[PDB]
Amino acid sequence: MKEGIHPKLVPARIICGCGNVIETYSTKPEIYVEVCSKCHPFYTGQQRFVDTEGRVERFQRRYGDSYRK
Amino acid sequence: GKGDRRTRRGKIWRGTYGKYRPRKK
Amino acid sequence: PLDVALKRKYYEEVRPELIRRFGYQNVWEVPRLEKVVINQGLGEAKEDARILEKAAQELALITGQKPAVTRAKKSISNFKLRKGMPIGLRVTLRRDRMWIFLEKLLNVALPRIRDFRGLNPNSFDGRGNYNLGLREQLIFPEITYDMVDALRGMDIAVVTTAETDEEARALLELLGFPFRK
Amino acid sequence: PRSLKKGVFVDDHLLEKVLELNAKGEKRLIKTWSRRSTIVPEMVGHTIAVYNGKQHVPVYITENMVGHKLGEFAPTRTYRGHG
Amino acid sequence: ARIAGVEIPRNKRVDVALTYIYGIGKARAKEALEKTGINPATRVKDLTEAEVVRLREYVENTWKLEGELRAEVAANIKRLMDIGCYRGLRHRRGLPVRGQRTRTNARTRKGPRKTVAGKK
RNA sequence: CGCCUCCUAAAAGGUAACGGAGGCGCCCAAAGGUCCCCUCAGGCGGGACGGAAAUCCGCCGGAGAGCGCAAGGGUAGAAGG
RNA sequence: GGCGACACACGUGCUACAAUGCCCACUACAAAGCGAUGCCACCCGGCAACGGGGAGCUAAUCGCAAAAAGGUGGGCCCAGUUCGGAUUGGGGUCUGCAACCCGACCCCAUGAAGCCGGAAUCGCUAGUAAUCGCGGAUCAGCCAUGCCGCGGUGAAUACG
Ligand SMILES: [Mg+2]
Ligand SMILES: [Mg+2]
Ligand SMILES: [Mg+2]
Ligand SMILES: [Mg+2]
Ligand SMILES: [Mg+2]
Ligand SMILES: [Mg+2]
Ligand SMILES: [Mg+2]
Ligand SMILES: [Mg+2]
Ligand SMILES: [Zn+2]
Repeated sequence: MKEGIHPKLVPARIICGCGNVIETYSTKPEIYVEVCSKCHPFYTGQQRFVDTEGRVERFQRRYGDSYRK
Repeated sequence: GKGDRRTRRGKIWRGTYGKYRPRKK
Repeated sequence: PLDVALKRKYYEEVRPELIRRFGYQNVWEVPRLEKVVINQGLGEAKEDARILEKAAQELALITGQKPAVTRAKKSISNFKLRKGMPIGLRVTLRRDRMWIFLEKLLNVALPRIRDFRGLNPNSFDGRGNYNLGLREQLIFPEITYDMVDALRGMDIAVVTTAETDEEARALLELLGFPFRK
Repeated sequence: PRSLKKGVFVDDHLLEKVLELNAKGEKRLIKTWSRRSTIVPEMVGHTIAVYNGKQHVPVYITENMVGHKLGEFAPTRTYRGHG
Repeated sequence: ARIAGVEIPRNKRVDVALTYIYGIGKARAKEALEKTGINPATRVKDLTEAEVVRLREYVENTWKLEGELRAEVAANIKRLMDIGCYRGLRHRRGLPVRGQRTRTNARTRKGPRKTVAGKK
């Protein structure tokens, strides 16, 4: 490349919120992070993350069918 | 906060009770 | 030569799977990931060359190699841009420096896009290549939020030796790109 | 709103006709002078006309409109712009 | 800390710094600190990182916020749209909804006073 | 009213009219010498702030770009960058 | 259905623009009125509106009813910032046959404009100005920040 102007690439170990140790060579020797390829909800299964709701309960608001038959 | 529903004297001004001004001694 | 993970992940996961799915008969008929390009287009640097050096330092911090300017080729009346006036900052990525950047991107930076609903799989040119753009630079773990100044973001051009769009689709998906279905 | 200790749709005027037309099919238009009708989810797929003060507005029904009343789909005021 | 997606709090006393999160107020933050077991009166300069991780795996999981509370509210507005609903048409014309006086000032909802030529 | 470019100009040169159309009376120490390197304008798709074109990515494009300035000749196997 | 419509304009009021300030926990100090189709002590359930029981009261003996500012302690560190709440979504309480174009409340989260207001203009000469809360009328409920009374702390100035 060109010498003296380009940065140097050092071993970089990224620690995650779940404790994942990511194994790269980069421009800072130890990295803190808060996500990885596993904690992001789109990556792995999506596991009814926060919703458990098909919609708001439009056709499900009945809460007891109480009328005259 | 005489109009704020989530402070003390807003509940005192309208005379309504709840979390932010309960009546208990 | 280096023990970068996505290169070996390519060779042992995505390289035979693309032979299996499409029926390749030569080892170089597989799609190959070469010449990742970043142009970080700073059209807001018409009046200032001092933001350009900080953006060059940040780009050299996140990819390991220092970008070049892009000189304007053609002046316009609406947007000042006379002859020169450097308002761009282009860097291309090769030879284990695209791979560490793709590790950074796919594992850290893309989950730090806000709500990150997926990608656009319709963003294919027709001849095996792909382009995407980033909004903020704080998604990369090398950007520190206390050495930052401004809301400077990115356009990434990734090139593949694939002939069609469906080949690069399966190469990007299996190597770790989070497209929408 | 209506208290959840009690029910909803206290109008036996409209319930009889909509349940008879549910059991019969043949999705015929019914004209009702009752905006206080909170729409039962059995009313999905019927042409209901609500009288808003001058005229009836024909209201097609799909699955999404349940807790809304029928006057929430019946405008009683026409403005058309300041100028 | 680096807790609510990428929009972060810092700087002096989490018990009001959690209130800056879109979807985390004061009493919800009090519930979050009561179940986690952390000091309200401590500050975010000086705390254990395990407290941070436990606060994260509390708050970004047990409620919805970050970049989808805005999506839920916008989808609820579009739910009110497109059908002929009254409050959706009030949201359409830029007009207030919850039984308001619009003869005089509704300029919270309407915008600035668009002062007109005012005949007679 | 002097000079330059095309036509009138009848395929060498030349050729008039108060004939048809345009300019020039400057500039460049880099817009010169040499050496080395690069090839345009557009069109089709793709891409944060980018819209018909601020910058980039892939394909087609023998010269329609450019060559300071009017026009002509010429030119990418360079005189262009 | 309308008197609540709204691109605007005017008058009268409420809440603020903060540190003589805000929030939280505890602790005091009144006056004037109201109520057996009602006022509800006190328990249980709910973070809460409130609900289920049920004592008392024809009421200077019962209840409304905590009065607030005040006082003690702690937190906020002056930044559109736990000042300020507009506005908006969801979930609930009471009334009324019915609360959507038209209610009042409770909870969550959004949390705006406003960091002292141009020409001008208003009230006040002693408990008066200012500030703070309470009760009545109507009223099934209530848009009551309106009106009428009640009391707590308590200025400044008036050469002419
Ligand atoms: Mg070397
Ligand atoms: Mg928030
Ligand atoms: Mg000749
Ligand atoms: Mg001749
Ligand atoms: Mg001339
Ligand atoms: Mg394009
Ligand atoms: Mg020329
Ligand atoms: Mg009126
Ligand atoms: Zn993780």
